[PDB]
Amino acid sequence: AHAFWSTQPVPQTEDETEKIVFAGPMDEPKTVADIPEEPYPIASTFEWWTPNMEAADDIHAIYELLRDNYVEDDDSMFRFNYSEEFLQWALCPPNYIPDWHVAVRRKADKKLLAFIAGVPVTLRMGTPKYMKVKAQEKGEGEEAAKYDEPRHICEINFLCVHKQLREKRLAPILIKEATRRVNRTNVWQAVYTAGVLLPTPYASGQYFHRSLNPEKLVEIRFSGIPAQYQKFQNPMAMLKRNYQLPSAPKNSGLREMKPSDVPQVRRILMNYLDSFDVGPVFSDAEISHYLLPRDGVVFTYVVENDKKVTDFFSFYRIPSTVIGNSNYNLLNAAYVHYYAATSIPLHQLILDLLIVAHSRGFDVCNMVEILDNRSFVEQLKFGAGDGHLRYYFYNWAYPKIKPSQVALVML
Ligand SMILES: CCCCCCCCCCCCCC(=O)SCCNC(=O)CCNC(=O)[C@H](O)C(C)(C)COP(=O)(O)OP(=O)(O)OC[C@H]1O[C@@H](n2cnc3c(N)ncnc32)[C@H](O)[C@@H]1OP(=O)(O)O
Ligand SMILES: Cc1cc(CN2C(=O)COc3cc(CCCCC4CCN(C)CC4)ccc32)no1
Repeated sequence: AHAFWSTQPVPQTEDETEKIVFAGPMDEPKTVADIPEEPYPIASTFEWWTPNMEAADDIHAIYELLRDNYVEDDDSMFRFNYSEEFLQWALCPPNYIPDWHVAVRRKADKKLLAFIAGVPVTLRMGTPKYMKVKAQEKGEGEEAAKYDEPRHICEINFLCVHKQLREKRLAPILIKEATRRVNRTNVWQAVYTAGVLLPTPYASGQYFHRSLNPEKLVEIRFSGIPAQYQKFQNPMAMLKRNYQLPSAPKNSGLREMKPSDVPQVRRILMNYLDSFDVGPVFSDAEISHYLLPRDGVVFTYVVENDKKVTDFFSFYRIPSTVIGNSNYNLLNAAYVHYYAATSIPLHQLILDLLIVAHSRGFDVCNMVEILDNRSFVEQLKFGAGDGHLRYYFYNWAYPKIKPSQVALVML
């Protein structure tokens, strides 16, 4: 059962979501006035704390908690080690609400014990295309389009309870207090992703990995020698040959994005994301925030020829602590972010992505099969991983969609 999730306004089973035909709210319509003004109760030995995610030392504290206690792969070989600069970037986009950053500490000694973060996002989340066609067949076009306008909602990420405090029903409390603070801002939906199955995803995608430094990955046990590489005299030399990349990008006029590219990159990205059922809508301020280059955090390259931006790609860095190997401290992973191609095939664009990432010392390039990411898997030699990313809404009925109809990248 789900003692917590059964009480929440989300579809409860796969069967329920097979049935949903229109996008819309699950819950009782409510007002800010209905929502408690005071934080949710918690044990006297704890307190709620709102870190200042633009203060270096508050960023450091959250950084430590995540470094030591956040997501691990299924065999606890790797643990995400999001950097402090990455955390300030992800948690402080334009018009972020400091209150949506919710921490728990031990009252006595201010020991940091748990965290959960909300940030705003304007998301297109109306009835997906395939369901609108059915709606129109049935004369229900109006019901189907009702919630088509981009909504100002909450994106939740970074939920983390300290390893000492697991299975004490703390996470429900964080979710409740997060829900309260968001409702008090008059926001009633949230979108979240997780690598675990909860009630109930609207989309689910596999993870894909493209080795950049195969000898290191094999050492740290990220990959391993496919027993078909045992056919060969020298498995390692063949593996390096298979994954070798150009040492310089191949598209003429590739360069890093600059501030004056903002409007053009906004246009081409928004034209592209508009073709997906679920996807974010970005102002210029959000385009500069989420895509302008930031050392060690986000890297974005544009194709410009005849000074017109016709193509761009972006990736962001999340290192992972290598928990089982002491020879290497870190796995240096690059994560495919947003992109758009109008002048060249997408595999040709993302090949440059791989070249840059390799060139900058990244060990592997990861992504989920959202967007048009499947369109370059084979030719660029990405392999499916163990993981799946599951997409969820809070308080929003949504029909099942393919991951290739999801245009929202989560950090
Ligand atoms: C309108 C505004 C709405 C805003 C809120 C929207 C909702 C956002 C929801 C959050 C989106 C987060 C997106 C990300 O950041 S996903 C990343 C999650 N973080 C990690 O995996 C880090 C490693 N793990 C931990 O720190 C803890 O294990 C966590 C905190 C994950 C669970 O803590 P713990 O292991 O000590 O368990 P408990 O005894 O306290 O609680 C047990 C209950 O918690 C349910 N549970 C377990 N894992 C998750 C999970 N990832 N999302 C939602 N619920 C989860 C579980 O099914 C059970 O409920 P029920 O089955 O009894 O019913
Ligand atoms: C093996 C392996 C490990 C990695 C990097 N990684 C970690 O270090 C920690 O465990 C992981 C687990 C997953 C799948 C689960 C991802 C769930 C979160 C959900 C929270 N946010 C929005 C980002 C992704 C992908 C990559 C890693 N990539 O391949």
